[PDB]
Amino acid sequence: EKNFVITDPRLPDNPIIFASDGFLELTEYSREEILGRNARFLQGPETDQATVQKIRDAIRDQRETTVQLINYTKSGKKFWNLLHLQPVRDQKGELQYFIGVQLDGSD
Ligand SMILES: Cc1cc2nc3c(=O)[nH]c(=O)nc-3n(C[C@H](O)[C@H](O)[C@H](O)COP(=O)(O)O)c2cc1C
Repeated sequence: EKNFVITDPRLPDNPIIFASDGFLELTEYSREEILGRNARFLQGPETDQATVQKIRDAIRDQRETTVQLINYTKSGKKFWNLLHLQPVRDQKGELQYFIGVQLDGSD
């Protein structure tokens, strides 16, 4: 899809190591602003904490998940993020990355 990030869970706090141009357009950030940061900076006042906890659980267990949650652009504008997370493993079965795809959400 057009909007995604790749994170490296083998580095402290699972930082974004790549952000697609679509993601940067969606969120209003630049590469320099967000590479090396955990994606949680997108959350804000109206983000449902139970949903965030369930994302944490999915990441802990390194499984695919799809959730919808409120995120914020750099200028503070809310959007509904239909987030799909996909673990990426090497040939030996070891986790290498997560891919997170931001789709158009609702509600
Ligand atoms: C590849 C990937 C992409 C993510 N994308 C988003 C995102 O777009 N929006 C968001 O609110 N959280 C996103 N997250 C989730 C946060 O990085 C974090 O896992 C979540 O806030 C739960 O962890 P925490 O309780 O430490 O914050 C993403 C996580 C991964 C691994």
